Amino acid sequence: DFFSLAEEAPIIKLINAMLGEAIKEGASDIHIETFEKTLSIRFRVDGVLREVLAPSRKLSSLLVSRVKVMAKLDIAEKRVPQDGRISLAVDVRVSTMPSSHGERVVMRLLDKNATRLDLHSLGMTAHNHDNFRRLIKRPHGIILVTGPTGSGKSTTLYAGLQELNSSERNILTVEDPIEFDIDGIGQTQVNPRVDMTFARGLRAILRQDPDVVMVGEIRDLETAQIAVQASLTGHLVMSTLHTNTAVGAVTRLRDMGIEPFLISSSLLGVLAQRLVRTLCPDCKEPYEADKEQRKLFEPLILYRATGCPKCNHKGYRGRTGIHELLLVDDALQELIHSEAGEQAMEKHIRATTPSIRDDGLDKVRQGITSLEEVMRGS
Ligand SMILES: [Cl-]
Ligand SMILES: [Zn+2]
Repeated sequence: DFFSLAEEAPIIKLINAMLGEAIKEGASDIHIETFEKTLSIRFRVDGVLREVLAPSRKLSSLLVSRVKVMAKLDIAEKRVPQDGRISLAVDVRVSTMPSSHGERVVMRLLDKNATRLDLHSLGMTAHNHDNFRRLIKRPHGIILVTGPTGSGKSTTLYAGLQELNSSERNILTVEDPIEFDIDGIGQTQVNPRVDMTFARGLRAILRQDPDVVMVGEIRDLETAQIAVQASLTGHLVMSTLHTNTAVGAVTRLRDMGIEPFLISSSLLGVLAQRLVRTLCPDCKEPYEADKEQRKLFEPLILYRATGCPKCNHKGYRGRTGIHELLLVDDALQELIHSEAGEQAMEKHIRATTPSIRDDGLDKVRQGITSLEEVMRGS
Protein backbone atom coordinates (compact mmCIF):
# COMPACT_ATOMS: atom_id res chain seq x y z
CA ASP A 1 0.00 0.00 0.00
CA PHE A 2 1.48 3.27 -1.30
CA PHE A 3 -0.06 5.47 1.39
CA SER A 4 1.10 3.35 4.35
CA LEU A 5 4.62 3.21 2.86
CA ALA A 6 4.55 7.00 2.41
CA GLU A 7 4.04 7.47 6.15
CA GLU A 8 7.35 5.66 6.76
CA ALA A 9 15.39 -0.10 -1.65
CA PRO A 10 12.16 1.18 -0.11
CA ILE A 11 12.29 3.57 -3.13
CA ILE A 12 11.74 0.58 -5.46
CA LYS A 13 8.90 -0.49 -3.16
CA LEU A 14 7.38 3.01 -2.97
CA ILE A 15 7.53 3.47 -6.77
CA ASN A 16 5.87 0.08 -7.39
CA ALA A 17 3.24 0.65 -4.72
CA MET A 18 2.50 4.08 -6.28
CA LEU A 19 2.06 2.49 -9.70
CA GLY A 20 -0.20 -0.10 -8.03
CA GLU A 21 -2.28 2.54 -6.23
CA ALA A 22 -2.57 4.51 -9.51
CA ILE A 23 -4.07 1.53 -11.36
CA LYS A 24 -6.27 0.76 -8.35
CA GLU A 25 -7.67 4.33 -8.59
CA GLY A 26 -8.10 4.18 -12.38
CA ALA A 27 -5.57 6.93 -12.96
CA SER A 28 -4.22 7.83 -16.34
CA ASP A 29 -1.07 9.71 -15.24
CA ILE A 30 1.44 10.05 -12.37
CA HIS A 31 3.48 13.20 -11.97
CA ILE A 32 6.58 13.60 -9.82
CA GLU A 33 7.79 17.16 -9.62
CA THR A 34 10.38 19.09 -7.70
CA PHE A 35 9.70 22.53 -6.29
CA GLU A 36 12.33 24.70 -4.61
CA LYS A 37 11.00 24.09 -1.04
CA THR A 38 9.10 20.83 -1.58
CA LEU A 39 8.37 17.83 -3.79
CA SER A 40 5.00 16.84 -5.25
CA ILE A 41 3.21 13.76 -6.53
CA ARG A 42 0.02 14.17 -8.46
CA PHE A 43 -2.33 11.63 -10.03
CA ARG A 44 -4.82 12.31 -12.80
CA VAL A 45 -8.07 10.30 -12.52
CA ASP A 46 -10.79 10.96 -15.15
CA GLY A 47 -9.21 14.24 -16.14
CA VAL A 48 -8.97 15.48 -12.55
CA LEU A 49 -5.47 16.32 -11.32
CA ARG A 50 -4.70 16.16 -7.55
CA GLU A 51 -1.79 16.08 -5.09
CA VAL A 52 -1.70 12.73 -3.39
CA LEU A 53 1.56 13.19 -1.51
CA ALA A 54 4.13 15.87 -0.83
CA PRO A 55 7.24 14.04 0.45
CA SER A 56 10.62 15.65 1.24
CA ARG A 57 12.48 17.57 -1.49
CA LYS A 58 15.45 15.31 -0.70
CA LEU A 59 13.82 12.24 -2.19
CA SER A 60 13.63 13.88 -5.66
CA SER A 61 16.97 12.83 -7.22
CA LEU A 62 16.14 9.24 -6.19
CA LEU A 63 12.58 8.87 -7.45
CA VAL A 64 13.81 10.32 -10.75
CA SER A 65 16.64 7.82 -11.02
CA ARG A 66 14.42 4.87 -10.03
CA VAL A 67 11.90 5.60 -12.77
CA LYS A 68 14.73 6.18 -15.23
CA VAL A 69 16.21 2.68 -14.73
CA MET A 70 12.78 1.05 -15.06
CA ALA A 71 12.29 2.74 -18.48
CA LYS A 72 15.87 1.98 -19.55
CA LEU A 73 17.16 5.56 -19.54
CA ASP A 74 20.35 7.57 -18.90
CA ILE A 75 20.81 8.38 -15.18
CA ALA A 76 24.00 10.31 -16.06
CA GLU A 77 21.98 12.62 -18.35
CA LYS A 78 20.03 15.41 -16.69
CA ARG A 79 19.93 18.35 -19.11
CA VAL A 80 17.69 16.99 -21.90
CA PRO A 81 14.34 15.21 -22.40
CA GLN A 82 14.19 11.40 -22.33
CA ASP A 83 11.39 8.95 -23.12
CA GLY A 84 11.10 5.19 -22.59
CA ARG A 85 8.59 2.39 -22.03
CA ILE A 86 7.70 -0.12 -19.33
CA SER A 87 5.27 -3.03 -19.55
CA LEU A 88 4.08 -4.38 -16.18
CA ALA A 89 -0.85 -5.76 -18.06
CA VAL A 90 -0.03 -2.06 -18.23
CA ASP A 91 1.78 -0.12 -20.96
CA VAL A 92 3.47 2.73 -19.08
CA ARG A 93 5.16 5.55 -20.98
CA VAL A 94 7.64 7.64 -19.05
CA SER A 95 8.79 11.17 -19.85
CA THR A 96 11.44 13.08 -17.94
CA MET A 97 12.18 16.74 -18.51
CA PRO A 98 14.76 19.27 -17.38
CA SER A 99 13.23 21.91 -15.09
CA SER A 100 14.64 24.70 -12.91
CA HIS A 101 14.68 22.54 -9.75
CA GLY A 102 15.10 19.09 -11.27
CA GLU A 103 13.72 16.73 -13.89
CA ARG A 104 9.97 16.42 -13.78
CA VAL A 105 8.73 12.90 -14.57
CA VAL A 106 5.36 11.71 -15.82
CA MET A 107 4.07 8.16 -16.15
CA ARG A 108 1.33 7.75 -18.76
CA LEU A 109 -0.19 4.34 -17.82
CA LEU A 110 -2.31 2.85 -20.63
CA ASP A 111 -4.54 -0.19 -20.84
CA LYS A 112 -2.69 -2.54 -23.22
CA ASN A 113 -6.01 -4.15 -24.29
CA ALA A 114 -7.99 -1.13 -25.64
CA THR A 115 -5.26 -0.96 -28.32
CA ARG A 116 -6.28 -4.47 -29.50
CA LEU A 117 -8.92 -3.97 -32.20
CA ASP A 118 -10.22 -6.18 -35.03
CA LEU A 119 -9.95 -5.17 -38.70
CA HIS A 120 -13.51 -3.88 -38.86
CA SER A 121 -13.04 -1.61 -35.81
CA LEU A 122 -10.32 0.70 -37.18
CA GLY A 123 -12.66 3.15 -38.80
CA MET A 124 -11.98 2.14 -42.40
CA THR A 125 -14.63 3.37 -44.80
CA ALA A 126 -16.51 0.69 -46.68
CA HIS A 127 -14.37 0.91 -49.81
CA ASN A 128 -10.97 0.96 -48.03
CA HIS A 129 -12.16 -1.84 -45.75
CA ASP A 130 -13.27 -3.98 -48.70
CA ASN A 131 -10.04 -3.38 -50.68
CA PHE A 132 -7.73 -3.89 -47.70
CA ARG A 133 -9.38 -7.27 -46.98
CA ARG A 134 -8.76 -8.34 -50.59
CA LEU A 135 -5.21 -7.07 -50.47
CA ILE A 136 -4.26 -9.07 -47.36
CA LYS A 137 -5.67 -12.29 -48.79
CA ARG A 138 -3.27 -12.18 -51.79
CA PRO A 139 -0.67 -14.98 -52.18
CA HIS A 140 2.44 -12.76 -52.34
CA GLY A 141 3.85 -9.19 -52.36
CA ILE A 142 4.52 -6.40 -49.84
CA ILE A 143 1.74 -4.61 -47.96
CA LEU A 144 2.93 -1.59 -46.05
CA VAL A 145 1.15 0.35 -43.39
CA THR A 146 2.60 3.85 -43.17
CA GLY A 147 2.33 7.07 -41.16
CA PRO A 148 4.02 8.99 -38.34
CA THR A 149 4.53 7.59 -34.78
CA GLY A 150 1.19 7.35 -32.98
CA SER A 151 -0.66 6.53 -36.21
CA GLY A 152 -1.54 3.14 -34.76
CA LYS A 153 0.29 1.08 -37.44
CA SER A 154 0.88 -1.75 -34.96
CA THR A 155 -2.86 -2.13 -34.25
CA THR A 156 -3.79 -2.38 -37.91
CA LEU A 157 -1.08 -4.92 -38.73
CA TYR A 158 -2.28 -7.05 -35.81
CA ALA A 159 -5.92 -6.72 -36.95
CA GLY A 160 -4.94 -7.77 -40.46
CA LEU A 161 -2.84 -10.74 -39.29
CA GLN A 162 -5.78 -11.81 -37.12
CA GLU A 163 -8.10 -11.69 -40.14
CA LEU A 164 -5.71 -14.25 -41.73
CA ASN A 165 -4.99 -16.36 -38.67
CA SER A 166 -6.41 -19.67 -39.93
CA SER A 167 -4.67 -23.04 -39.54
CA GLU A 168 -4.30 -23.14 -43.36
CA ARG A 169 -1.73 -20.33 -43.17
CA ASN A 170 1.60 -20.22 -41.39
CA ILE A 171 1.98 -16.65 -40.13
CA LEU A 172 5.32 -15.68 -38.69
CA THR A 173 6.39 -12.33 -37.27
CA VAL A 174 9.53 -10.54 -36.07
CA GLU A 175 8.86 -7.68 -33.65
CA ASP A 176 10.70 -5.05 -31.60
CA PRO A 177 9.25 -5.73 -29.17
CA ILE A 178 6.21 -8.03 -29.44
CA GLU A 179 3.14 -6.02 -28.46
CA PHE A 180 1.11 -9.04 -27.31
CA ASP A 181 0.60 -12.73 -28.17
CA ILE A 182 -1.92 -13.56 -30.93
CA ASP A 183 -2.06 -17.38 -30.60
CA GLY A 184 -1.80 -19.35 -33.80
CA ILE A 185 0.87 -16.95 -34.93
CA GLY A 186 4.55 -17.56 -34.34
CA GLN A 187 5.97 -14.35 -32.91
CA THR A 188 9.67 -13.59 -32.60
CA GLN A 189 11.31 -10.77 -30.68
CA VAL A 190 14.45 -8.89 -31.65
CA ASN A 191 17.03 -9.54 -29.02
CA PRO A 192 20.24 -7.53 -29.35
CA ARG A 193 21.83 -9.77 -26.68
CA VAL A 194 22.45 -12.47 -29.33
CA ASP A 195 22.63 -10.30 -32.48
CA MET A 196 19.03 -11.30 -33.15
CA THR A 197 18.02 -8.32 -35.27
CA PHE A 198 15.19 -7.58 -37.66
CA ALA A 199 17.46 -8.75 -40.49
CA ARG A 200 18.64 -12.02 -38.95
CA GLY A 201 15.22 -12.97 -37.58
CA LEU A 202 13.43 -12.37 -40.86
CA ARG A 203 16.12 -14.41 -42.63
CA ALA A 204 15.37 -17.33 -40.27
CA ILE A 205 11.62 -16.75 -40.66
CA LEU A 206 12.07 -17.64 -44.33
CA ARG A 207 13.51 -21.09 -43.52
CA GLN A 208 10.32 -21.75 -41.54
CA ASP A 209 8.08 -22.30 -44.59
CA PRO A 210 5.70 -19.36 -43.95
CA ASP A 211 2.78 -18.15 -46.09
CA VAL A 212 2.61 -14.72 -44.45
CA VAL A 213 5.37 -12.79 -42.68
CA MET A 214 5.22 -9.62 -40.59
CA VAL A 215 8.20 -7.33 -39.97
CA GLY A 216 7.68 -4.73 -37.22
CA GLU A 217 9.34 -2.04 -39.29
CA ILE A 218 11.70 -1.67 -42.22
CA ARG A 219 14.50 0.53 -40.87
CA ASP A 220 17.50 -0.27 -43.01
CA LEU A 221 18.39 -1.27 -46.56
CA GLU A 222 19.12 -4.90 -45.51
CA THR A 223 15.76 -5.56 -43.84
CA ALA A 224 14.16 -3.96 -46.90
CA GLN A 225 16.21 -6.17 -49.25
CA ILE A 226 15.20 -9.37 -47.46
CA ALA A 227 11.59 -8.17 -47.35
CA VAL A 228 11.56 -7.54 -51.09
CA GLN A 229 13.08 -10.99 -51.73
CA ALA A 230 10.64 -12.70 -49.35
CA SER A 231 7.76 -11.14 -51.23
CA LEU A 232 9.13 -12.10 -54.60
CA THR A 233 9.58 -15.79 -53.64
CA GLY A 234 5.93 -16.45 -52.78
CA HIS A 235 5.35 -14.85 -49.38
CA LEU A 236 2.89 -12.22 -48.37
CA VAL A 237 4.84 -9.65 -46.43
CA MET A 238 3.50 -6.90 -44.20
CA SER A 239 5.45 -4.02 -42.55
CA THR A 240 5.46 -0.31 -41.69
CA LEU A 241 7.46 2.77 -42.60
CA HIS A 242 6.94 6.14 -40.91
CA THR A 243 6.52 8.19 -44.11
CA ASN A 244 3.86 10.87 -44.24
CA THR A 245 2.13 9.87 -47.50
CA ALA A 246 1.21 6.68 -49.29
CA VAL A 247 3.25 7.65 -52.38
CA GLY A 248 6.00 8.66 -49.96
CA ALA A 249 6.54 4.96 -49.22
CA VAL A 250 7.83 4.35 -52.74
CA THR A 251 10.27 7.23 -52.40
CA ARG A 252 11.67 6.06 -49.06
CA LEU A 253 12.17 2.52 -50.42
CA ARG A 254 14.12 4.06 -53.33
CA ASP A 255 16.20 6.45 -51.15
CA MET A 256 17.17 3.51 -48.93
CA GLY A 257 18.57 1.70 -51.99
CA ILE A 258 15.96 -0.73 -53.23
CA GLU A 259 16.07 -1.15 -57.02
CA PRO A 260 13.16 0.84 -58.54
CA PHE A 261 12.17 -2.19 -60.58
CA LEU A 262 12.10 -4.46 -57.53
CA ILE A 263 9.86 -1.99 -55.65
CA SER A 264 7.55 -1.95 -58.66
CA SER A 265 7.29 -5.79 -58.88
CA SER A 266 7.00 -6.52 -55.12
CA LEU A 267 4.71 -3.74 -53.82
CA LEU A 268 1.00 -4.66 -53.59
CA GLY A 269 -0.34 -1.67 -51.71
CA VAL A 270 0.44 1.07 -49.15
CA LEU A 271 -2.10 1.90 -46.46
CA ALA A 272 -1.28 5.42 -45.21
CA GLN A 273 -3.00 6.04 -41.90
CA ARG A 274 -3.62 8.71 -39.23
CA LEU A 275 -5.55 8.78 -36.02
CA VAL A 276 -8.22 11.42 -35.45
CA ARG A 277 -10.01 11.81 -32.11
CA THR A 278 -13.67 10.91 -32.22
CA LEU A 279 -15.82 13.76 -30.93
CA CYS A 280 -17.67 13.19 -27.65
CA PRO A 281 -21.32 12.48 -28.55
CA ASP A 282 -22.51 14.15 -25.32
CA CYS A 283 -21.12 17.67 -25.56
CA LYS A 284 -20.53 17.83 -29.32
CA GLU A 285 -22.12 20.99 -30.67
CA PRO A 286 -23.68 21.33 -34.15
CA TYR A 287 -23.05 24.43 -36.22
CA GLU A 288 -23.59 25.68 -39.75
CA ALA A 289 -20.54 25.81 -42.01
CA ASP A 290 -19.52 29.35 -42.97
CA LYS A 291 -18.68 29.98 -46.67
CA GLU A 292 -14.96 29.26 -46.16
CA GLN A 293 -15.71 25.92 -44.52
CA ARG A 294 -18.09 24.97 -47.33
CA LYS A 295 -15.28 25.58 -49.84
CA LEU A 296 -13.77 22.45 -48.26
CA PHE A 297 -16.69 20.18 -49.20
CA GLU A 298 -28.61 23.67 -48.50
CA PRO A 299 -27.12 24.05 -44.98
CA LEU A 300 -24.08 21.81 -44.26
CA ILE A 301 -24.25 20.88 -40.56
CA LEU A 302 -20.94 19.93 -38.99
CA TYR A 303 -19.87 19.49 -35.36
CA ARG A 304 -17.58 21.24 -32.89
CA ALA A 305 -15.65 19.98 -29.87
CA THR A 306 -16.56 22.02 -26.70
CA GLY A 307 -15.96 19.73 -23.65
CA CYS A 308 -17.73 17.95 -20.76
CA PRO A 309 -16.96 15.45 -17.91
CA LYS A 310 -17.21 12.38 -20.20
CA CYS A 311 -14.44 13.94 -22.26
CA ASN A 312 -11.90 15.93 -20.18
CA HIS A 313 -9.25 17.94 -21.94
CA LYS A 314 -11.39 18.77 -25.07
CA GLY A 315 -14.62 17.37 -26.46
CA TYR A 316 -13.23 14.05 -27.70
CA ARG A 317 -13.60 10.55 -26.34
CA GLY A 318 -11.74 7.76 -28.15
CA ARG A 319 -10.18 7.91 -31.61
CA THR A 320 -10.47 6.38 -35.07
CA GLY A 321 -8.41 5.89 -38.22
CA ILE A 322 -8.57 7.72 -41.52
CA HIS A 323 -6.73 6.23 -44.52
CA GLU A 324 -5.50 6.41 -48.06
CA LEU A 325 -5.11 2.95 -49.62
CA LEU A 326 -2.63 3.01 -52.54
CA LEU A 327 -3.18 -0.01 -54.79
CA VAL A 328 -0.54 -1.00 -57.32
CA ASP A 329 -1.69 -1.49 -60.93
CA ASP A 330 0.15 -1.80 -64.26
CA ALA A 331 0.38 1.94 -64.92
CA LEU A 332 1.66 2.60 -61.38
CA GLN A 333 4.38 -0.04 -61.84
CA GLU A 334 5.74 1.94 -64.86
CA LEU A 335 5.71 5.09 -62.77
CA ILE A 336 7.57 3.33 -59.92
CA HIS A 337 10.08 1.64 -62.25
CA SER A 338 10.78 4.89 -64.16
CA GLU A 339 11.19 6.93 -60.97
CA ALA A 340 8.58 9.48 -62.12
CA GLY A 341 8.18 11.01 -58.65
CA GLU A 342 5.49 11.68 -56.08
CA GLN A 343 3.47 14.18 -58.12
CA ALA A 344 2.99 11.86 -61.10
CA MET A 345 2.20 8.83 -58.91
CA GLU A 346 -0.37 10.76 -56.83
CA LYS A 347 -1.96 12.10 -60.02
CA HIS A 348 -2.41 8.55 -61.26
CA ILE A 349 -3.80 7.30 -57.96
CA ARG A 350 -6.38 10.11 -57.58
CA ALA A 351 -8.62 8.75 -60.36
CA THR A 352 -9.52 5.79 -58.14
CA THR A 353 -8.52 6.74 -54.57
CA PRO A 354 -9.29 9.78 -52.36
CA SER A 355 -6.56 11.36 -50.20
CA ILE A 356 -6.46 10.95 -46.39
CA ARG A 357 -7.75 14.50 -46.08
CA ASP A 358 -10.84 13.57 -48.08
CA ASP A 359 -11.39 10.45 -45.96
CA GLY A 360 -11.07 12.59 -42.83
CA LEU A 361 -13.21 15.33 -44.41
CA ASP A 362 -15.85 12.62 -45.10
CA LYS A 363 -15.87 11.74 -41.37
CA VAL A 364 -16.24 15.42 -40.49
CA ARG A 365 -19.34 15.49 -42.76
CA GLN A 366 -20.62 12.46 -40.83
CA GLY A 367 -19.99 14.42 -37.61
CA ILE A 368 -17.63 11.78 -36.20
CA THR A 369 -14.76 14.25 -35.85
CA SER A 370 -14.21 18.00 -36.12
CA LEU A 371 -12.89 19.96 -39.06
CA GLU A 372 -9.98 21.11 -36.80
CA GLU A 373 -8.86 17.55 -35.98
CA VAL A 374 -8.65 16.53 -39.66
CA MET A 375 -7.07 19.76 -40.99
CA ARG A 376 -4.48 19.93 -38.21
CA GLY A 377 -2.93 16.66 -39.36
CA SER A 378 -2.75 17.74 -42.99
CL1 LIG B 1 2.18 3.39 -34.83
ZN1 LIG C 1 -17.93 15.51 -23.70
